[PDB]
Order: sequence, then C-alpha cells, then structure tokens
Amino acid sequence: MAAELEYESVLCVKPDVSVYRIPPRASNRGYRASDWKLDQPDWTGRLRITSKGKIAYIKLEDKVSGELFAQAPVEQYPGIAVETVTDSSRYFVIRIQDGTGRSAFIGIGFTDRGDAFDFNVSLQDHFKWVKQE
Repeated sequence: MAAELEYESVLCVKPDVSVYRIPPRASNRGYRASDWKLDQPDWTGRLRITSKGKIAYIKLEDKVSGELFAQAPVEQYPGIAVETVTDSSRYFVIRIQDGTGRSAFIGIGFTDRGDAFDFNVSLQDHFKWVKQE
C-alpha cells in the first residue's frame, strides 16, 4: 500500500495551511508579533517538506492544483529560525536555512489554534522521535 522501504525523510504535508510573507530582515533574535502585526501578507495553500537522502527541501503550492508553484531547498543541517508570539497573540512563525547563510522567514497560522496545532505537531512527529517513528 505504501510501506516497503524506510528512508531518511520527514514526509510532512498539509493541504490546508496559511502562511505570511515578510521581508527577510532581523536585527535581533526575539520576535515581537504583538507589536509586529500582519494581515496583508498571508497567502493560503498547501505546504509540505521532504528529504531525498543527504539533503532536504520544502515544497509548497496547493492541495487542489494551484498554479505558480514554488519551494525552499534546505541543506539539512542549519536547522533553525523558529519562534512564536513573544507577547502572546494568536499565531506562529517558521523559517529555514541552507549552507549557513541563506534563510527565509515566514509566518504560519490558521483561523484556529486547534488545527494549527495538529499541523505543526505533525511535522515534528516525523522529524524528532517522541510519539512514534
């Protein structure tokens, strides 16, 4: 049906997810959403991540069909740049890096925390081992 050979790949996906777009800038470490705010840059579509073997790459588009299509390749090493609302608001942000110099910052959230949780916790389940393999 699908299980035949195991490999190093998270296999994270999500047909229903929302993400924000903000200039790749940062003069510090601690974010400030409560003061940053954002209601314009926030496209909706499908987001997922995977890894061939020695490296990884995140693919995004639309679970339905989309159009443009894009992705963000990762070196599968400089894993970092992930945080949430320092002052507590109602969303979260995630970023990635590759080669130790190229990293993109974007926000991820949903009209509800319950759903946005299952999605986030899903990508992790595949990454680090805790609840399953």
